[PDB]
Amino acid sequence: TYKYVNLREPSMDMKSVTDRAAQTLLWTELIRGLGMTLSYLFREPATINYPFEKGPLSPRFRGEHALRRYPSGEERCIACKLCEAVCPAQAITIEAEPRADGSRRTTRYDIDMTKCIYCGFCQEACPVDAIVEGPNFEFSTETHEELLYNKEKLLNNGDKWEAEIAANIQADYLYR
Amino acid sequence: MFMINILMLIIPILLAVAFLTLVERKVLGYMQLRKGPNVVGPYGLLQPIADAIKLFIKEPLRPATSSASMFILAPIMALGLALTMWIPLPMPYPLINMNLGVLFMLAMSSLAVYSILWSGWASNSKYALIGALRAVAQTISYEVTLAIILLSVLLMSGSFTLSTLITTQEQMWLILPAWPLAMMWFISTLAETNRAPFDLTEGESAAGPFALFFMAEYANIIMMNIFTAILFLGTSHNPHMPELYTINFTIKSLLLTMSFLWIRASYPRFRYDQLMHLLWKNFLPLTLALCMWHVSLPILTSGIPPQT
Amino acid sequence: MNLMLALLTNFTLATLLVIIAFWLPQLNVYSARLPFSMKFFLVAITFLLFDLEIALLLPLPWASQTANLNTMLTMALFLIILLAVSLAYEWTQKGLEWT
Amino acid sequence: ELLQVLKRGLQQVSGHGGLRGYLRVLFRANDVRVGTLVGEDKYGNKYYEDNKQFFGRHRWVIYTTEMNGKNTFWDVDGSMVPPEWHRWLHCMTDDPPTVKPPTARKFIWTNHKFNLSGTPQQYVPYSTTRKKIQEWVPPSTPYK
Amino acid sequence: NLTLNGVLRLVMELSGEMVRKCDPHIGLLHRGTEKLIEYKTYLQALPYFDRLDYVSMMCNEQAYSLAVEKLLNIRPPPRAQWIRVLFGEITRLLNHIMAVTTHALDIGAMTPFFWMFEEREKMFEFYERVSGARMHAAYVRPGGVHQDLPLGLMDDIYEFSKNFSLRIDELEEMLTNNRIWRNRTVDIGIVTAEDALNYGFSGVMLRGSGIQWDLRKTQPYDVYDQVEFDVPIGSRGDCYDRYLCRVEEMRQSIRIISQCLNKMPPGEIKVDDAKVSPPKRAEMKTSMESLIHHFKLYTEGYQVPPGATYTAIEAPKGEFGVYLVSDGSSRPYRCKIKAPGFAHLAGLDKMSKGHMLADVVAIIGTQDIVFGEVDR
Amino acid sequence: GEYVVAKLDDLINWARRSSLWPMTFGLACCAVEMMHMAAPRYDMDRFGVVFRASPRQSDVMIVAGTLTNKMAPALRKVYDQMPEPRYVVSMGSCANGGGYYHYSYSVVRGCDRIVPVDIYVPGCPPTAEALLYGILQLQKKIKREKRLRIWYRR
Amino acid sequence: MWFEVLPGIAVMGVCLFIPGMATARIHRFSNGGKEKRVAHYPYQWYLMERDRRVSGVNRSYVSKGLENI
Ligand SMILES: CCCCCCCCCCCCCCCCCC(=O)OC[C@H](COP(=O)(O)OCCN)OC(=O)CCCCCCCCCCCCCCCCC
Ligand SMILES: CCCCCCCCCCCCO[C@@H]1O[C@H](CO)[C@@H](O[C@H]2O[C@H](CO)[C@@H](O)[C@H](O)[C@H]2O)[C@H](O)[C@H]1O
Ligand SMILES: N=C(N)NC(=N)NCCc1ccc(I)c(Cl)c1
Ligand code: SF4
Ligand code: SF4
Ligand code: SF4
Repeated sequence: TYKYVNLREPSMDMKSVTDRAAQTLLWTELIRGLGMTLSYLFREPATINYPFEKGPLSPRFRGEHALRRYPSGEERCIACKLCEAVCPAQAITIEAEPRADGSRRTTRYDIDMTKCIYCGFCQEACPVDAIVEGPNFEFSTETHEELLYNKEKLLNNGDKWEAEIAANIQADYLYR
Repeated sequence: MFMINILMLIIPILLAVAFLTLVERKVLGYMQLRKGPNVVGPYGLLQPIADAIKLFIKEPLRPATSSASMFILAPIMALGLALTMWIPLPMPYPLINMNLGVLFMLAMSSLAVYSILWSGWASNSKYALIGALRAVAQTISYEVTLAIILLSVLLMSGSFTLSTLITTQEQMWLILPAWPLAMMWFISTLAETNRAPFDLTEGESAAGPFALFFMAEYANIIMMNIFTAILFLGTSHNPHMPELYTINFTIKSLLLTMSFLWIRASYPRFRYDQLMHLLWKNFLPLTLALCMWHVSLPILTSGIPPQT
Repeated sequence: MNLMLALLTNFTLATLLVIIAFWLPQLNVYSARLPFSMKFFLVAITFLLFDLEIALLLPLPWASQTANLNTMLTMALFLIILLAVSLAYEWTQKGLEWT
Repeated sequence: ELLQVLKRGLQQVSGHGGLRGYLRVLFRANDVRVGTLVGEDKYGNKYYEDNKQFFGRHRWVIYTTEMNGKNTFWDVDGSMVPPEWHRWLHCMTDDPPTVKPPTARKFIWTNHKFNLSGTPQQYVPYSTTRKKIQEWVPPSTPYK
Repeated sequence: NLTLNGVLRLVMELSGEMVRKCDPHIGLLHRGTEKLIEYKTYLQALPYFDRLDYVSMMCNEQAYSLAVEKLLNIRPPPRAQWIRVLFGEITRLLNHIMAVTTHALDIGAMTPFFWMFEEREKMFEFYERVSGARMHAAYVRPGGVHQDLPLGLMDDIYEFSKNFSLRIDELEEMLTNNRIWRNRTVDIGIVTAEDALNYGFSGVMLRGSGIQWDLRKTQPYDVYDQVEFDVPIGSRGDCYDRYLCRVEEMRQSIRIISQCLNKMPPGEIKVDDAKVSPPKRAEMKTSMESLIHHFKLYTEGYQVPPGATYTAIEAPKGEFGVYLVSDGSSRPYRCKIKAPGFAHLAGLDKMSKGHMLADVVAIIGTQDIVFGEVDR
Repeated sequence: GEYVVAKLDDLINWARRSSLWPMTFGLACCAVEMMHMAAPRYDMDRFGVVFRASPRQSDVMIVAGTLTNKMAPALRKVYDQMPEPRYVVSMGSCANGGGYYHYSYSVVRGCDRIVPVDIYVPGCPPTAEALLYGILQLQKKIKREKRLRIWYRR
Repeated sequence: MWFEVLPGIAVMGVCLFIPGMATARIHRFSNGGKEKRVAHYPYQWYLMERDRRVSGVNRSYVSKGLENI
């Protein structure tokens, strides 16, 4: 099924020809355009008062990464390297060894935040909810080096943001 | 005393231009469902001061010019001529009462194109000289209808004295007998000042020098709209309460100036050849026919105005 | 004197603003034929010739005071018609085209 | 109706505690609306709501004038909002931490920090692994 | 003849005002996407498609997903298909808003851009709510979609849809009958029906010239055969008719979105085949088979039977397709991306003959060129 | 005397951060989100950040998208024509460090190989709000500048 | 809201009101509280120069009535 957008024959009766002449000389359709912009002048603007007001977001939002813990404080990450394998940008670098107590843990967990595409595949791939993309999006820096996160930085992000991260996971895990 | 009077005209013009930039940004903002400047000072009231200071401490990075003399000359001519356009304006009394004030403004406005031409020479760039010549062609073309339209209106007024336009409109605005002329006049002023939808210099295409060209151009915008108000929306003058004239006259000028912003927000831009056709093939034929009509009309109605 | 004072002030102030614009503490220690259409030349010449006819028309507000109104109106309309005729000539001769 | 509009304007001066408090929020936040106080965090940020405003303007924060020893009277920052209120302010949830407080953990930061880029507390990356290859150390005594 | 000299480098020959030759120099956004994809698993390569026509993100995702599903010999579940058509048409609204209003803004009409980008912002919220990203959602995947719609999303899509046609009307009030807009677009860039076909045009570049062709009708995919809508057809093959077709396509997109909301079925959102689509997280953490399959899908990825396919959809800018070659492993052997703008921009020189410099801006606008897909 | 120099720094710093006129290289995806920063919801113009400025009246270059080797010389030329003071904001992973095309033969691995960078906005793309946060962070950086204080102490 | 555009409009309006107000009041100050005489034609200039002589103080705006007859 199709329709024509612009297949119409103007009427040539004198009343219609004069209607088009008045439009040409009196600029009526240009005046009509002025009315539309005028009506906007008196509409409430859509602007919000950032940073005192924030654009709405959902619990699924993919922001700054963080490494999480169990309630006891033990790290959730077990150095399985599934995040590193799936990472589309190879932004994750991991090294691991047995911890002093024999636990399977990482000794390096880096995310190059300037390679990362913030795709969330790492947190999908993680079997223990260790690596997540948190809700923070306000972490711009003055130097490139500050965006090369190591494990200490990522653990600190998890301790900094866990209160919000846990609630967001609580609201969305039944969709996963 | 006269020196005080000159300064009480020059300085308020520069401040009016500075805050026109704020008003344009905020008026355009609200027609675009946004706010425009509202952080730098309350309701953006310090935004023009911030812009002015910023522009004047910016690096005056000019690449080598063809000629230093014309590089300085172009903005001096632009700003000097712009301030000169204001001295015969009756508001209700003029700084200088000229018997031929209307002819004086036409003469001074015809020199404004030199600043454009000299900028092209001083740019030391082939491509910038072509843009300057395209701008000159647009300007002089629309000078033709502005002159003829003004002549037609003066045939109902009787003289080149600007203050006589006040007397002519004591009973009635000239927009009523001359709304066909006012229409073409108003569009011609937009094309004359390179205002949208005629802002082809910007479409086709620093520091203090840039700020000075900008100030001169925005002073011309306000002045053209003051002249439109005087020419077509005559304010009644009470000699014992001149401030009443000034209040009403100013309001009309602000609304006319704000309509320039309104029109900018509403329309796309003309193609260069299409605005040349708008004048040579549309405005000029009507302007010539209406000039003939307005020569004949006072005679056939026995409505010739007094010569003084 | 008043007008000369006005003109001097306007252009003197313009000169001052332009020079202070060019000067400020920066705190730093370290002839031929343009490839341009003949049409644009023809716009300028056309403007010039029309501008000369507008000069002849400017006296019209004063001329309307004459007692020889019959002659005045005939010559006023004559000048405008011939101005219209030259516009018609340019138009038909493709002189107002850009292609 | 114009008169009613003006009285609403005047009620904003009183709703903000007088002329000085009205001017403080006008110059600090460029906004003089009066909303319902939803709560306050330990850093002094105040959180407001007005559900008659359109979505996005119905919740806002008036930042504290001092946080972690930093004068923030004029220098406010979106990173100053602690995570518990971050969820509410961005409309990731409906109810504030005063109504549904976050689950407490011993390792969670008790003191929120804002963006520290450009200060002596900025993050500096480094390798977290130990040296891999151990060099042979020659004997201290002579014997050639 | 004076010679002048995403981002584009146009080398033009002008005789006065007339364009005598137009030689686009592209590659300023060439990022070797097709080579990069050869080092990725099929899932790992999906986010590259968001970044091609980066205004029509989930339509690129759909094209890639359909191609992989074809080689896999599987099909996504019906609810995933309805979501994919729903967000395909929302994406067409996102593209057409960008195409029309930036086309308008480029020639001086700057105000519609601001009104309609508040609408774009609200549609960015729909992407963020299903996927957590405002743009590069990576939401549509081989096998279906990543996650089910959150509760309350469809209600908000209804609220947005209920008011949108009025926004289109306000746009038309500003442009459709404006004599300046018509002067800039009518009889500009006329392309004949036979030239459009031989030059490899697609989409509105074809329909503007009267050719009755739309892949959603002639070669339907997902559940497009189950929704009703009209194909706008031009009569003059110029910029103004292509502008009208795009505006009318936005109206038909709202028409399709209305049916998708009402006809959304229940059920799962990705194919119930854990050798292709990963199991649910709860299953991954309880069932041995599910954990194995989760482990292998997120490391090696699924293997795709050897073969080649050219698969195309009706993307907002025209026919968008992939020639995808599988060698039997879990990484594609070759992925050629057919961008509709590649052929369209190749015809700028033909379209701009006999026009003036300022018309070249209009013709580039009517083609709808994003250099992410042109350069890849 | 040092009191005078401190207040002139405040004045010129206030003027420069209150009137930031950006030039955007809309190279790719990230250009879309800067358009949304100009759009009504965030309205960058309300901060004094004009929507579009010519390179020669610009104060800050925003590199919004992937910088290829073919484009890198053109970007450097535009930076070299910016009047001073001038700042560079790198927006998005591609401009920050190459991002998803980091290992490509045709991509510059971060625009900081070509120009100096003042602010790095992370994200692929950063949200319009994240970009606005970076712009406001650049304003605070300008507020810290002490050009006259240091000049007076040479 | 749109009425936040008014403060900038008010400032510009005040700026454009000063020239007309200043000129009118400076004229009254300089012409004995009256309108400045307009002399566009030689006849009006001749009377203005005659007024200067009659005034007795060399100011054309100082008027002499029947008291001087
Ligand atoms: C008793 C008998 C008495 C005898 C005298 C009778 C005289 C009355 C009859 C004469 C009426 C004529 C009206 C004169 C106005 C000029 C008309 C005109 O020129 O319109 C044509 C022009 C081009 O029109 P176009 O569609 O391109 O086609 C024509 C060429 N093919 O169209 C244009 O000019 C378009 C302009 C484009 C710019 C648009 C921006 C302005 C829009 C808002 C303007 C609002 C009006 C301002 C009012 C003045 C304010 C002071
Ligand atoms: C409207 C009245 C305003 C009155 C305000 C008076 C304040 C006077 C103090 C001016 C301080 C200017 O500060 C200085 O400005 C110039 C503008 O090019 C900048 O630029 C200058 O330094 C840079 C290097 O640093 C050079 O490459 C450049 O060629 C030079 O112009 C400086 O980087 C900035 O430090
Ligand atoms: N054109 C606008 N309306 N503003 C704008 N976007 N740029 C111009 C801003 C400007 C220029 C010169 C001066 I002096 C001042 Cl005070 C302000
Ligand atoms: S978000 Fe995507 S690109 Fe970034 S680290 Fe995780 S998997 Fe890699
Ligand atoms: S973060 Fe998760 S997926 Fe990555 S290595 Fe640790 S446990 Fe494995
Ligand atoms: S950083 Fe992300 S959104 Fe920006 S250009 Fe690169 S791929 Fe596109």
